Amino acid sequence: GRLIYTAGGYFRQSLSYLEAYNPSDGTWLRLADLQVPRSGLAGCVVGGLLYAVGGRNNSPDGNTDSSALDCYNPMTNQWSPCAPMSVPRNRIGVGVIDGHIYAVGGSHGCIHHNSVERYEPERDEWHLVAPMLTRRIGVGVAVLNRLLYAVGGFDGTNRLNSAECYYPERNEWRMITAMNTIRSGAGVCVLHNCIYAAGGYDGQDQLNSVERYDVATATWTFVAPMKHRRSALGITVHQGRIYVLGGYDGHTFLDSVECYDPDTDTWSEVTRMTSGRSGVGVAVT
Amino acid sequence: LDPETGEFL
Repeated sequence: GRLIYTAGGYFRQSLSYLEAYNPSDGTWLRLADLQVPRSGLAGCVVGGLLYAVGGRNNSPDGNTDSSALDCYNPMTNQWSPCAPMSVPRNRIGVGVIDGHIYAVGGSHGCIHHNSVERYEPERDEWHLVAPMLTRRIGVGVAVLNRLLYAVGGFDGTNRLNSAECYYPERNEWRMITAMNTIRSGAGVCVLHNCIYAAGGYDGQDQLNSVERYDVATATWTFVAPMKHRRSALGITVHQGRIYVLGGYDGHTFLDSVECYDPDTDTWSEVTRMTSGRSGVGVAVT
Repeated sequence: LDPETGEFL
């Protein structure tokens, strides 16, 4: 009976929302707001505690990119701030390996980071690891076989279809089979030993195509596409199904939440977010 | 107007 948490996002301005959805009863919870509003953040969980990493506060008054790590305990319904990252990271990618949070890529103004840094909850310290081969913002991240994959994004010049693996024990990056489609701002997650990359922006249009990396074969195969095209969308997995959340379809801000069943290979509309938004963080606990 | 996020910078 774990919930799908969603933090922040954008609609006219950067948002402070923290909300949880329960697929068993189809209900939404209104939880404690973020201390500082933000969009283009990422979510993750370590030891039952939700973390919200980076992003930016694009308000009416102006724009400030975030280096902040804040931590939310479900049991106490309270946000607590943690040690900040070495640099700010808007459109950040995040993954978890052995209770350590990896901050991947993202931007600060005109700087498009290829750096990566690693958070240790028990010490509350950030340390730089080996940087990625390509600079990436709008980057999907997915932990699989204890390796961290950085998929797609924007390099400062072009939208990317390239992906690359990180090796924590060796501390080094390696390119892998590039994607069928170009995808910046895609939702990237891990279901049944495969990486799925859903949605995103190819350089011209928004996307509903979903493609699946098999590790053994090293090839990306298309699966059934989404009903609603989207970019800068939220994504997670909950009990053997992929959930995509909100986003921007070129015209409007989505509150649609679609759900992928891998057995039937069919997407379906399950619920609506309480208000349409893009650039949310998402995690499950 | 960012085409990917829809944010107005």
